[PDB]
Amino acid sequence: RQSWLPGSQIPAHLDTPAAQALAGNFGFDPLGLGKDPVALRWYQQAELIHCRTAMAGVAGILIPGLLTKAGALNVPEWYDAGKVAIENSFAPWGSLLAVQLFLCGFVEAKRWQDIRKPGSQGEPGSFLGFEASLKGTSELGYPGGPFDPLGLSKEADKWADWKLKEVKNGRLAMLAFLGFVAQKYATGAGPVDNLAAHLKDPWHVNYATNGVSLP
Amino acid sequence: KAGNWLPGSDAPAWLPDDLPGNYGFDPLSLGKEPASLKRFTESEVIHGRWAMLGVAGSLAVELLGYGNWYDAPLWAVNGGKATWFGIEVPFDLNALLAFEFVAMAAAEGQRGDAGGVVYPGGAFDPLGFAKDSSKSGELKLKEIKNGRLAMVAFLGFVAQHAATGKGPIAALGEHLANPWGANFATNGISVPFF
Amino acid sequence: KAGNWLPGSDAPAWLPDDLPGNYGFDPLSLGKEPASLKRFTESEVIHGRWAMLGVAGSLAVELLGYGNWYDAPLWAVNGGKATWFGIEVPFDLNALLAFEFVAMAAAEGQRGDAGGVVYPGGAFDPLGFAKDSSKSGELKLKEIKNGRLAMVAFLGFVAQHAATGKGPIAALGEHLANPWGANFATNGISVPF
Amino acid sequence: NFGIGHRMQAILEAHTPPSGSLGAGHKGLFDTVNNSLHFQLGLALASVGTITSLVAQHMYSLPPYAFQAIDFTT
Amino acid sequence: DIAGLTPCSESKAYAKLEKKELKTLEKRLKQYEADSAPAVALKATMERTKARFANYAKAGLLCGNDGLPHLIADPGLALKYGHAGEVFIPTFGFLYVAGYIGYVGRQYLIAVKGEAKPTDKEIIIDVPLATKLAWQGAGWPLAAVQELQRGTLLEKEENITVSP
Amino acid sequence: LDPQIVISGSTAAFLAIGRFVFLGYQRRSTIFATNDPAGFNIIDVAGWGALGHAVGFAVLAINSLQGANL
Amino acid sequence: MKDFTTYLSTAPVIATIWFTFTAGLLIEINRYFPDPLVFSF
Ligand SMILES: CC(/C=C/C=C(C)/C=C/[C@@]12O[C@]1(C)C[C@@H](O)CC2(C)C)=C\C=C\C=C(C)\C=C\C=C(C)\C=C\[C@@]12O[C@]1(C)C[C@@H](O)CC2(C)C
Ligand SMILES: CC(/C=C/C=C(C)/C=C/[C@@]12O[C@]1(C)C[C@@H](O)CC2(C)C)=C\C=C\C=C(C)\C=C\C=C(C)\C=C\[C@@]12O[C@]1(C)C[C@@H](O)CC2(C)C
Ligand SMILES: CC(/C=C/C=C(C)/C=C/[C@@]12O[C@]1(C)C[C@@H](O)CC2(C)C)=C\C=C\C=C(C)\C=C\C=C(C)\C=C\[C@@]12O[C@]1(C)C[C@@H](O)CC2(C)C
Ligand SMILES: CC1=C(/C=C/C(C)=C/C=C/C(C)=C/C=C/C=C(C)/C=C/C=C(C)/C=C/C2=C(C)CCCC2(C)C)C(C)(C)CCC1
Ligand SMILES: CC1=C(/C=C/C(C)=C/C=C/C(C)=C/C=C/C=C(C)/C=C/C=C(C)/C=C/C2=C(C)CCCC2(C)C)C(C)(C)CCC1
Ligand SMILES: CCCCCCCCCCCCO[C@H]1O[C@H](CO)[C@@H](O[C@H]2O[C@H](CO)[C@@H](O)[C@H](O)[C@H]2O)[C@H](O)[C@H]1O
Repeated sequence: RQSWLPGSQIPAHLDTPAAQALAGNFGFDPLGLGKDPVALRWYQQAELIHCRTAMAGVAGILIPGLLTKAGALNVPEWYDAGKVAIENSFAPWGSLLAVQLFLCGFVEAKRWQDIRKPGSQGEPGSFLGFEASLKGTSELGYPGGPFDPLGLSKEADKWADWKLKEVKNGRLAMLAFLGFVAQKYATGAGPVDNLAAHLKDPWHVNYATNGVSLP
Repeated sequence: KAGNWLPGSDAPAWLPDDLPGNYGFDPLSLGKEPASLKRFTESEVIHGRWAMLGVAGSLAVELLGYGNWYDAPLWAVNGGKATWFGIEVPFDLNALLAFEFVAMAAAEGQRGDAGGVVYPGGAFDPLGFAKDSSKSGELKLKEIKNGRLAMVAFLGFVAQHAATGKGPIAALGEHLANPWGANFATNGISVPFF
Repeated sequence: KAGNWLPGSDAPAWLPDDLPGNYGFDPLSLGKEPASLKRFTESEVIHGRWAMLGVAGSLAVELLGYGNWYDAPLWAVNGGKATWFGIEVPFDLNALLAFEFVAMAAAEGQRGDAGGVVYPGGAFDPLGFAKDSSKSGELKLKEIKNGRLAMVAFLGFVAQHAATGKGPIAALGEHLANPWGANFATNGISVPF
Repeated sequence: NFGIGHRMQAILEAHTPPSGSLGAGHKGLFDTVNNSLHFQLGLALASVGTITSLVAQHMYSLPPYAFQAIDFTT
Repeated sequence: DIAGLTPCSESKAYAKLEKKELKTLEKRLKQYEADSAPAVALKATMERTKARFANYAKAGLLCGNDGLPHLIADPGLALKYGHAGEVFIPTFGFLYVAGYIGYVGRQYLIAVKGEAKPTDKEIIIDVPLATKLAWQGAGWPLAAVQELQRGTLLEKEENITVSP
Repeated sequence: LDPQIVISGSTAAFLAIGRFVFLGYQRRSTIFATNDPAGFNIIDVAGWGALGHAVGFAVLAINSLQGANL
Repeated sequence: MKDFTTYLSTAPVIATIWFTFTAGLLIEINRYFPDPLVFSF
């Protein structure tokens, strides 16, 4: 069903019912990296969180980038916006990353143990009454509860849609950031600047006219 | 019950209708376990009672003209000679902070880790209104409702001071001096665009 | 038990839940043999009790203004005339070191190689709180918890002095004078990059 | 012979680490060192052979005799 | 200047040896016509040579008493002073390729033992099988550490012994 | 620092620490004569007397290389 | 010619094809990248 290549044999470790029950299953594994089932389950958790950080990241690059080229903001380019906003600030970057890795590390190490055993953090006496809402759902990577304020989870149909819409906007955003890094090395301009350069001259201004598709 | 907070919505089954301040408002299912809900009914009242004391102290400073709530700890830095009703009190910061660490934990440890009760029957009711016969859940409802208003209003003090830098009455006089030009949109903080 | 130290983790089978200060925290399986664990429960309390006495002596010097914990043995070198509460004591280093070798081993040999007990019933309880009826394991838990905090805090004194060269209150006043510029990252020691 | 001192038959055998780190420890080695000569000779040639290099490594750098490290062939 | 050293863009015996080599090439160049390919080859040797000295000084290689590029094989003295490309980058650029060849050769031997006679398919390499494991082994550290967690990487004491 | 007090008191110290404190921990052709109550014969005394003298000579030597730098 | 492709898939023939592959790859890289002593960018 709906493979990435319509003629390929889909590898058999994406056609098991514990793998066809998964968002974004287009039969794409040409290295066989997820043949082991827990390695598939671990890499499925890596893809959800590489994509959600990328969707939050890319919307932190082009949404203040498109709303800067259209006026009403003064946010600079994303490859220079780390240099600024530390002088409109209070700590050194060392004094800021260490508090970051404390705050992020308490979260990630709780998600670590919930992957190892689902419903880990739902055991009583963990938190100060807040640990009840942290059992996740029956499938991991989708916690809900306090992570679903609008309450879109409790459908059981339209639900595989919101899964597959998250992954496809997520996989597009991961290619967008791998875009953004590559279209900053190769030309040094902005990503909206590269979009403006491609729209004013598509047939001469592209990656065929720089030194990185070199023969 | 007495309310629905969004009319037409079902009520959560894990919120009993007997409880004071109930509306069925838990869209997160955040109190589905009974021990978590029992801790939360203890903690909402105590957050509500301290905020009612908090929001009254923030208003009565500006009602009596002693600066505002933000500037009352501006003697520990940039000077000294703390005031209360205009009367001097010759305490520095590092002494009363130690006084309010020992004496408050002495009142916390009698309250918190000596049970879980939040309406203690006895010495905390001097005049005597709620004898738990009939008028209890009515007045407990009012303690929640005035308490929930206070927690909103204190959160409406911190966000108002983070945006405009002015106190409660100092900008309520401005919203009354300019109804359409002294609200949360004329500053370029709460609405970033227009 | 009363705690899990990493919620969702299994507990080690070789840590009994009756023991005070238990959380199931032994990721090394370092006390799997019972004689090794029995020596460790003796040694955690005594490390905890001496550090609670150690961390109080490091604070109360700066709370009373007598330099800090690092500079209190700076009379045996670079001068003399040792102080305590401001009062002089006319002892050089080489006499009190011999005094604290004989008298302390005289108290160690009555403690250590005369049994293995760590909560001695009798003369070491003057007022009388833990008569081993019901309130024993509660107060033994608090002796562990305040004791474990002290061993962290003393290790938080040596690493703080190895990094910045300042005492406990002398840099706690600096973290309060600069919350974002007087922490463990502004020095080029704890974070190298 | 005098009631004080250490017995070799109680230092080897009693240094057995728990949790099976080193098997049964050094238990029973003493009768295989005392009775065996090739074990005693093999230890001695291991010790002397390293403190023969230690003689050599510490006499060019720290020459102990007068007007050595000026006589170069010596 | 890390361990008694100096940058090769700053030392002079390095530049003296560059001028030593270009002297030897030019006195070898003098025997030929300026159109001749034995002189076109030597001038192409120089422009490979002079760019080589330019590129070693560009990377900040460390010279010493002899004016030669000295390498620093310690992280913490290469990460701190900007020299991870000398050793610390190719020590993982190698160990990717090294365990790659190990893993492909591992997976070819594991997936040949369940056959009729596996010794025949070590002479006659199953090329459609071997190239298939060759391409798909490109995430071998991602596959090995998952196999490391099971206990399927290490075979137990079924292994062959003499007299324990 | 004194010549006759320190070496006398150090040996008096270490013939008391094995006599009154380390009594049982040390105990874990007939010259052993327990005529003190727990076996404090000349073999045991010359063992704690070798430790009593040697640390006392260490103290008098450290007190005399112009002074202490500890 | 299936038997002829078995011969091409023996051990020394794949060895002498893959070593011309791997040397011939490193020869072309060391032509178009002259003298890589250190990893540049
Ligand atoms: C996480 C991520 C990016 C997150 C970025 C963030 C948060 C950016 C943050 C910032 O910008 C802002 C907001 C503001 C700036 O001022 C500051 C910074 C801090 C800079 C990208 C992931 C990016 C992830 C990418 C690109 C992954 C690509 C992987 C691919 C294509 C792999 C495919 C395969 O592995 C499979 C699927 C199967 C195998 O069998 C076959 C192959 C082909 C090997
Ligand atoms: C706002 C607040 C809590 C808000 C929480 C809300 C709305 C949560 C709602 C929900 O959880 C439910 C219900 C159900 C879930 O399914 C969904 C959500 C939506 C998550 C608490 C504030 C609580 C606020 C409190 C307790 C404030 C106390 C303030 C004090 C004591 C002030 C003292 C001073 O002001 C004086 C007196 C004098 C000054 O000069 C000096 C100082 C010291 C500053
Ligand atoms: C930190 C410490 C021990 C830490 C050990 C830890 C965390 C071990 C944890 C683990 O083992 C477990 C639990 C389980 C294993 O599976 C895993 C690990 C992780 C291995 C002991 C400190 C113990 C620290 C002690 C005992 C300190 C005593 C200090 C004293 C007495 C100080 C005296 C002075 O300060 C005064 C009073 C006045 C000054 O002027 C002069 C002086 C003399 C300096
Ligand atoms: C076969 C066998 C045998 C033999 C063996 C041998 C031959 C051995 C050898 C061995 C050896 C040959 C060893 C060696 C060792 C060494 C060591 C182990 C070293 C160490 C060192 C150290 C420890 C040092 C330290 C230090 C330093 C660092 C420097 C300065 C000074 C000091 C001291 C500080 C026998 C007979 C038994 C029999 C059985 C088996
Ligand atoms: C009679 C009696 C008594 C007493 C006792 C006593 C008092 C004893 C003592 C004893 C003693 C008192 C002993 C001693 C000993 C000693 C010794 C035995 C020594 C040795 C020495 C040495 C060994 C040395 C060496 C050296 C030198 C030579 C010098 C220099 C240094 C050196 C080290 C080198 C009493 C009354 C109680 C009781 C009754 C009985
Ligand atoms: C997620 C974990 C990975 C995160 C990687 C973070 C990498 C970014 C670290 C900081 C960028 C490199 O650091 C380098 O530029 C910083 C920004 O000017 C400098 O930081 C400093 O620079 C200037 C002074 O020289 C000042 O204007 C800056 O306010 C100050 O922060 C550092 O002295 C320098 O070492």
